[PDB]
Amino acid sequence: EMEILKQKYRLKDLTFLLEKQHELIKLIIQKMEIISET
Amino acid sequence: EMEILKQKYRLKDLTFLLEKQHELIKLIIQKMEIISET
Amino acid sequence: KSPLHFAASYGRINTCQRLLQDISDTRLLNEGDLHGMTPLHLAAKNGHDKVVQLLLKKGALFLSDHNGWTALHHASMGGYTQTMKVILDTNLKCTDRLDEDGNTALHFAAREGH
Repeated sequence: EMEILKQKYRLKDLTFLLEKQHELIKLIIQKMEIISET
Repeated sequence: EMEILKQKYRLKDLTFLLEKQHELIKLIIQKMEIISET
Repeated sequence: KSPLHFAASYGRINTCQRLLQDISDTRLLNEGDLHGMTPLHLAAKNGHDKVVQLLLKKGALFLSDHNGWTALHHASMGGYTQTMKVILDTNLKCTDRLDEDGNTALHFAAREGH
């Protein structure tokens, strides 16, 4: 029981990190030089 | 049993978010200025 | 040559249309990589439906690379059904092909879990 609870808090930080990282990739595509493949 | 089912739905949203994010990184590399390292 | 193998592998369509304005010479379309991979192979491996449709519209001729794979053997390993429809709706010959290890396009679409 203490092992799956430890894995739930590790996965909850994994969802928080990927959601922070998903906002950066949405911001790279938002502010970017697009000339040749326009 | 209710703990692993709760972890399965958290992981199922983790696969959906990473697959959405994998399409953006494939789209950054698709529309990008590449001059110096061509 | 190598600009076309990069621009087709990573879906850059506008770089591909510039490089294929020399369509009187069809050497660079069906050219090979070090693993014998066509630009049609690379565009279907990463799952780019627009690049595989432009290359088929200019005669990519459905070659085979080393290990005997095709564009359909690459599009299946990856589960990209959109480039799979572009290959299948062109001709019905590629869906019955085999590699050197006897696998069809069906065997790669089932092994990876698509």
